[PDB]
Amino acid sequence: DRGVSTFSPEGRLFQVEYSLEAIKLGSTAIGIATKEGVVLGVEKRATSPLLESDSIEKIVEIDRHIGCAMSGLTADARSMIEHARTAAVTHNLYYDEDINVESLTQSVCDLALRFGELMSRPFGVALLIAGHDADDGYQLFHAEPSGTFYRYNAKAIGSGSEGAQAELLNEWHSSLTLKEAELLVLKILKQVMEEKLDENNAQLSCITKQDGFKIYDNEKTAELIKELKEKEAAE
Amino acid sequence: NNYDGDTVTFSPTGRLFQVEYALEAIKQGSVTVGLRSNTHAVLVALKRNADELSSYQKKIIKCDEHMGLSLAGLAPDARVLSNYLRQQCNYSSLVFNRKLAVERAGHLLCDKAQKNTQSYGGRPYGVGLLIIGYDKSGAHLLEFQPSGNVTELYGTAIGARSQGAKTYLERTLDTFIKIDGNPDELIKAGVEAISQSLRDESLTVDNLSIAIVGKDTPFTIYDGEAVAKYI
Amino acid sequence: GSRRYDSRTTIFSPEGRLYQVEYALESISHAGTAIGIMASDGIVLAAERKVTSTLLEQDTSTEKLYKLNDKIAVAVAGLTADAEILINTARIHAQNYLKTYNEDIPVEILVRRLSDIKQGYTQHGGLRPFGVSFIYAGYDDRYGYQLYTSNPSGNYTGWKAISVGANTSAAQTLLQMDYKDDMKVDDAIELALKTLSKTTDSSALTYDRLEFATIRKGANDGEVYQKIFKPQEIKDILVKTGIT
Amino acid sequence: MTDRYSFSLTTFSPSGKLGQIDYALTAVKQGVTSLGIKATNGVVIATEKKSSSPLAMSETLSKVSLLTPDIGAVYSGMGPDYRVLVDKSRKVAHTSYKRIYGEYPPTKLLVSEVAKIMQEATQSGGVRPFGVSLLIAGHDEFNGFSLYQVDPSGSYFPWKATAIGKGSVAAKTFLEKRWNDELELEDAIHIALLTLKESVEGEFNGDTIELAIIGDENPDLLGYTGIPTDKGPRFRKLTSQEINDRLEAL
Amino acid sequence: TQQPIVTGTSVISMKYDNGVIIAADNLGSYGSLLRFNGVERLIPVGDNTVVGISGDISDMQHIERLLKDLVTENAYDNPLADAEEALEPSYIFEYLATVMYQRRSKMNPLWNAIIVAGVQSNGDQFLRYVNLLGVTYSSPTLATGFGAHMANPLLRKVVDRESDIPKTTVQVAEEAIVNAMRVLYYRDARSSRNFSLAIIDKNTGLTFKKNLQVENMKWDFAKDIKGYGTQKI
Amino acid sequence: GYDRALSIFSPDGHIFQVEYALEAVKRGTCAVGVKGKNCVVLGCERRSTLKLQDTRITPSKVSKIDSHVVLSFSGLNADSRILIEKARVEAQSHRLTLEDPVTVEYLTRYVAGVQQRYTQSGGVRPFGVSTLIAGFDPRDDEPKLYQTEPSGIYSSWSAQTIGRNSKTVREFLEKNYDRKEPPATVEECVKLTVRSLLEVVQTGAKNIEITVVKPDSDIVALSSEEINQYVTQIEQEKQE
Amino acid sequence: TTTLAFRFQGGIIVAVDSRATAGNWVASQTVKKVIEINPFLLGTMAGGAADCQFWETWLGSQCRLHELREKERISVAAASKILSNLVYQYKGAGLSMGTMICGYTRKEGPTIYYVDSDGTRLKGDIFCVGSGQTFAYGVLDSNYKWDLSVEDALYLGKRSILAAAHRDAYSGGSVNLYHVTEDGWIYHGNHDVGELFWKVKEEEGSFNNVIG
Amino acid sequence: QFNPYGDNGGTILGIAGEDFAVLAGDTRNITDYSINSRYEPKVFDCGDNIVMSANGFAADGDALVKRFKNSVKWYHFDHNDKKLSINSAARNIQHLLYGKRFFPYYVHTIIAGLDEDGKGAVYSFDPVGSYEREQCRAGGAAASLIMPFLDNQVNFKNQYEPGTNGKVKKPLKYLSVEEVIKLVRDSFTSATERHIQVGDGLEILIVTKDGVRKEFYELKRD
Ligand SMILES: COc1ccc(C[C@H](NC(=O)[C@H](C)NC(=O)CN2CCOCC2)C(=O)N[C@@H](CC2CCCCC2)C(=O)[C@H](C)CO)cc1
Ligand SMILES: [Mg+2]
Repeated sequence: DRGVSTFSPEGRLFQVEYSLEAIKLGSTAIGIATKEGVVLGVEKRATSPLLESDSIEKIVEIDRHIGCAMSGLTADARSMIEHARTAAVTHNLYYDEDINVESLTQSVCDLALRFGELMSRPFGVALLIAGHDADDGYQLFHAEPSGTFYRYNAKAIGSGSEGAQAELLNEWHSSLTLKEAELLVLKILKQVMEEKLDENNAQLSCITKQDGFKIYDNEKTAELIKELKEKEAAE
Repeated sequence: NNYDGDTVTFSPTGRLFQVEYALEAIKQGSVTVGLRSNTHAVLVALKRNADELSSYQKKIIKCDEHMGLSLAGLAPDARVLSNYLRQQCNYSSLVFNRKLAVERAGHLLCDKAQKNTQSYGGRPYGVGLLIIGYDKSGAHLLEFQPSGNVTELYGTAIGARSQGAKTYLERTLDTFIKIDGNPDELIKAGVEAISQSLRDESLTVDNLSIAIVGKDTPFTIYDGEAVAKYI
Repeated sequence: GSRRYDSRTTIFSPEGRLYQVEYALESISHAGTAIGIMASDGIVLAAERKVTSTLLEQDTSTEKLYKLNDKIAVAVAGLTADAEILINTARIHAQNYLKTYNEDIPVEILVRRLSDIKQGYTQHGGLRPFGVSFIYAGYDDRYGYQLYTSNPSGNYTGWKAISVGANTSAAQTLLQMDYKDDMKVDDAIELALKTLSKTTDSSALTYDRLEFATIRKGANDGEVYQKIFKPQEIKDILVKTGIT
Repeated sequence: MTDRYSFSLTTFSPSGKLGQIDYALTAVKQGVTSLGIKATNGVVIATEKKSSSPLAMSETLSKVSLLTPDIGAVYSGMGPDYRVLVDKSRKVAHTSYKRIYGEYPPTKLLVSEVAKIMQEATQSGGVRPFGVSLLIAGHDEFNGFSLYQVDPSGSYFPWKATAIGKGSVAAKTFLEKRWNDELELEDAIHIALLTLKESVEGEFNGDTIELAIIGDENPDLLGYTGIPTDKGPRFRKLTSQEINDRLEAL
Repeated sequence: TQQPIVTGTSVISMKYDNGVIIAADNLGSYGSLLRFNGVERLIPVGDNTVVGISGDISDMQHIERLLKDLVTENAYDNPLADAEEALEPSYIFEYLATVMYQRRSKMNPLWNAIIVAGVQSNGDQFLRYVNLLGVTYSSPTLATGFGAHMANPLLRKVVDRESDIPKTTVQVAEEAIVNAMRVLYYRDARSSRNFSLAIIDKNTGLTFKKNLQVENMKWDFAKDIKGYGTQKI
Repeated sequence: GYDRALSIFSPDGHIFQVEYALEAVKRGTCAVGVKGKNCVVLGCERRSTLKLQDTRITPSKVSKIDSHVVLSFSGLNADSRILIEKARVEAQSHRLTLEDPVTVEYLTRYVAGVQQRYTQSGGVRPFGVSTLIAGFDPRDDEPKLYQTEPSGIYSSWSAQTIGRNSKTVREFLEKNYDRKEPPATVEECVKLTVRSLLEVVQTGAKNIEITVVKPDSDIVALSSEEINQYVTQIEQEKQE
Repeated sequence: TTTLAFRFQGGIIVAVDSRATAGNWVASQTVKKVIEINPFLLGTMAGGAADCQFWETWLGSQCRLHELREKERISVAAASKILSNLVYQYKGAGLSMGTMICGYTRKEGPTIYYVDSDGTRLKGDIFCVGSGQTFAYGVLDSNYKWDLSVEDALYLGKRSILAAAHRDAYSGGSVNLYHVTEDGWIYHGNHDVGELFWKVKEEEGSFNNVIG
Repeated sequence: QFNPYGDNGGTILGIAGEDFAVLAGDTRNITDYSINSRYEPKVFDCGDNIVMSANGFAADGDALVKRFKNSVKWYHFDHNDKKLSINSAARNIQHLLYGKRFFPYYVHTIIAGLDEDGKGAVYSFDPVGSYEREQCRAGGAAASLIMPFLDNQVNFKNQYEPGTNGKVKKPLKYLSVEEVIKLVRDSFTSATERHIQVGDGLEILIVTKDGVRKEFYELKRD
């Protein structure tokens, strides 16, 4: 064997690179930023039809103005969410204000390389962190187990990501409405998912300045699926 | 080969392969340039993006009013090292009411990186830094490498294809070294230097990053519309 | 660094077993057989010593059978020294309970804590497990007479009759064949000795290669008595059942 | 810096052996022969003082050591390992017993403590087992005379008589023939001296043999008088002269 | 928590047009016993700073060692140690102030009052006070102990506000300082006749005078003073 | 302290120590949980190359965590005790600070968190255990069943099984359990649970354990006959 | 300070004065003594100003974390117990707090808990807390009925604090009023005693001890 | 026994207008019956358009100001150069003060600047971090002399509309920077008359959207 903090001859950290492979095996998560909000959607991917799908929780609130979706070894994310929530509430306690989305993300990313021989290995989960703040408006971030984070207009992570990302490359423009973004996330999810996308095996959410972070009920998402097929049929 | 498992092992020719591999992450890094006159010192850095939908990763970090740096390699490692510098600059201020000499900043960074090359379990830092500042003996440029070697220069560059900019700066030495009392002319020379390291691509408005510090100028960073002046 | 020399005593095999636990069990399987049999009116502990020399001091000796408190004893199969470490722990644990609650410790509670200590060495700390299996014999006023075993995995189970160490396969078959629920202590004594007699790797079973104990209701009314047999008492009880 | 060896260096092989303990026992095998014999009114422990050069003064190297006034030890295997075990054994007799009960520990309990120390070097992180077997002879009021063997695993056993090291198979056979429950101390000394001649190559006199007894109380070895209940150490090292006196009538 | 044993009395100081003056006597008292007579309480640091210390002498000697270790430390890997990266008076002060306040905050003070006098690299005069509580302040004149009570009023007649500093020469200032030292010798029961004086000038550098004496004392009027009221002879 | 990173990533992005912990679960005795309209049932195989067992005193396979929640498992028995104790301590601590017993989801989330922690701490191996956790939230009548596994992932199940041959019995439950219509009584739910175990077990002798949990801390273990009645009766419905 | 809170037919009334003191020095007449933790939770403040502010805004943060972790608003019982367990840790260090945690959940109904820096925690229907508590009690107790109308309950609460503001030298400034129902808390204004005293004297015809 | 605290005298005062705020303090510094300095500033520009004074025990006051200035610097480093709003400064300062709850900074702290709507803001603290926003506050040695004057002249307390039979209050209204500076100067000369620890100099810091301006006036030196 070989130490957990070893560089490869190409100057990359073995353990980080290997965790990136684990994330590729994860269920798909997509986020799209607009001037009206940020949408986050995920593929639930129940391993068996007896499992009650509403108990699958891959979209998560961090604060009223910050939401998060995940892909990979999702149990690894519990402590990152817990840290995120504490950092947000703590910032509001110390400063009587909302914490910036970038600042929150940087804080989560500070956990990431705290492994070695501090935790025993990197996280095997990637996160899409989405929110609003008064200074930089609507924002979407991709936080990796390398400790790197990147701002995105739109981004896919998980198994269907290289396909989905090319699709988002074509479809994203600076003037998408929230409704256009919701449909687009639904559409790209139906494309890369194994099983047939319905309201039980995929889930949507958004964050708007006005109402904060909301997870959509299954009735509400069902309609957006209905509205999406009718759009596709009609040309 | 058999001797690259950890930083605590010398090869039979006296090499430290884990350090050499850390040096390699710098080489895959986006290019950045440093150069200075007798009155100012400037950083230019080409930022890299993930794809067309992403931001262009910051490469320039302010350490104090009179000091800052640019990075090439692992960004989290630059954040750790820059944070240490921020603290060291800050300790010098609170305790001695004294702005930290760029030279001491260099010695402090060398010593911090060195520890991680002689003990088991840790790893070397995987990032190179260019440090500029204006202190009580004028303008300075420093090159940091995670081997711990720190070097004071008139100008330099690090990252992929930094060899072009470095030759250019080697030729241009006698010109830029006397661009005293002129901010925009030191920058333009820096932007020129970095251009000798571009391929398939050129400097745009969300792609270029510049910083300057000097005699009557706080360390300040320009991105976005404020670099358009220079393309 | 030192990682080079770490055997990693607490990892799963690709089949999902614990190497060191398995290998500890292999070690125990070569130790002197020990048998416990539970009757309605008491418990027998019988155990075979490891191939004696004529010069061993048989009467001041103890290798197999130890007293944990007045109501509980164990038979040992495996490394004696490993077992003494655990026995002193168990003795102290019993006294803490008595000190806290002013009541003698229930047998299972003592058994569980020792088994938890064993379990810990299989999951963290990178040390080798204890190479020991115990047969616990004891009495409390909740369950009366009880038998348990624990092994290096820290797993424990209750029994009517059980063997540990060498030849438990043959021994278990013989016990299964002749054991009955309504049995008395004196019948159980006989069953234990006959079972050792047939599974032993020696030519004949003599007093000097045995340790023997009973836990009876065998004094004055409702109170329990532990009898660790002296050599002469084993010699007699060997004749009294006609093995010599 | 610091010890990062917090994992065991002795572990179970797939056949169930603990390699390091087996190998320690092998080092004990190569060791010089030592033995002990229990009489009705005493115990004798003996070994060969095999010297390394004749320039060495082998009276400065004691293989037979007092642990308490009524307990002695001898060994076979690695001498340095033995020396530190004696240091620890002496100390534990005080810390874990005398400082508590106001009296020296009985033989089996001191043996128990030494065994514990040796067992821990078999399981603790970053150590190897002790490369010695001990023979510990002693007396105490309620158990009388006893003799114990302690092995690298930490296992110990009481013996009527035994031997360890190099020529122990032959010496155990010799003692089986000659031992009975009626031996008086002087007889056991004589048998000890005979058994040890078998295994010794070179000179065989009181300067190459080390031999001590646990016998009668020695008031003359106490160093003071006036406490009637303090009667003196039962441990006595035989002198060079005392050994030779017994070698002529051999 | 502490009590001062061997102590030094006042340290007095003022700014003038080109520099700063600071003085302190050479006594180490042991309560009312005037125990030690050749004690230097002005400690120069480089060629631009004098640190004047009153209060506990064991702590003063500790502070000397801190300052002399500071010089050593500042020279390390510093090719400009005797030039642009030499220790400023303000650097030395902030360090001492930092230490004093930390020690008071751990309830284990350095039982001293300190005045740091010197000239900065830009020619500016430096004069600042710090004590055992970590209290700091600056003024055209500064004094510790009895000095605060008797010297400051005299020295303020010469420099009473910032604008009086350009109007004050080194001859005027030194005279005022030397007179204040005489007054303190008349009136402070733990002062001595012997003292040291140091001038730090932006042009002439550091001048350090040892073995000064209080001179020109009026004692003659004493012969006429008889009894305590009514006694004539 | 012993520090080794024992759970680490391999080049394919797997954590082998976690995956080998699942193998230990697969080798463990089978366990099933089925929730009804108004109850949850937990069934567990017990292997039968062990006769001379004392059944009064051998640790049972279903453990009460609090008076309203139960936990069963497949895998290493010694490992399971550690989780059960921690879960039991947390349940009392929750009652102490919140003044309300744990929800089944909360207790599951805690146990799952413990399991996860052991997959990224130095010096420890993962738990060789998966669990089924069932009960009713305080003052609620909606039944609850969750599963946890060595990785730390957990989820809710209409019915679920773990351990050896659980793929066979999951098969059974997948075609026999109707989401729309759950076993509307105790009797029906116990039956379906015993039917699924019979797909894998042998004779329903001293081989099946069943525990029934109803609302408001109503938890009862069946004894041999009560189970045997289900065994006999199903076998008679079978000759068809 | 004077603070009170009582349960009745129509929910919960909460009333507080707004004086801060440093001995006999009036430090403020306009200080807020109710913290709105969430739309269904109020906390009242009496004792050390910093202790109250600091730890009650900290309490709010802990309540916010409960609802993020449990996806449900914290119970009044659990929220009050977070604070009492906190101050119990500091017992002996000299914290000074007298607080009431007032709110509504569906599982509890309207609920008040008294919590103080000795570590005392009490569920109850009526409490008054602070240097003026006795004055408020005298008025509140002698007019309290379970069946007060929302309008009368609000007045009694206001009138009780006014009583304490008048007689207690360490109470005064203005009254802040709240009503808590199943739909949350409702603010019912700031009432400066400067005007309120004279208005109540005229309309009610009470305060005949005072030169009219 | 060693006493870790002293008292350096002086007094401070803060008033908020509609689009500005002042924070004033005398420049005298004392211990016991001695003057340490006639000009030692105790009101400071802390960046982001915030002025701060921590008056009482000067060593504690300086330590606090230094820690807050440093806090502002790290707020920029950590939150992408964002401006620290006055409300956020105040809450941060509460935590600085309350962190030493059991070994207090012996100071009364006042900060001034502009809120997020551009309106003038004054916040004041007790020694262990209790705080409140007001139009108006005096702190330090002469606070008890100056504060009631401010209640009367800044918030028109006890002043009624003439001829209304004491039934209609003088209506609240913002004051010009010129009227505010008059009240400040009169406040301090009045305080200098009657309090021995107040005198020598008055230094006022004015805060508007264009930044921080200073004015200095002589006070009686006795
Ligand atoms: C532990 O010692 C105490 C306890 C209680 C008080 C009364 C309290 N006043 C204060 O806290 C004042 C502003 N500040 C101080 O007394 C200063 N510190 C006290 C703690 O030790 C360090 C110095 C005060 O005014 N309490 C109000 C209620 C407050 C008002 C401010 C908002 C929060 C609630 C009230 O109880 C009435 C007026 C009686 O005090 C003072 C000292
Ligand atoms: Mg005055």
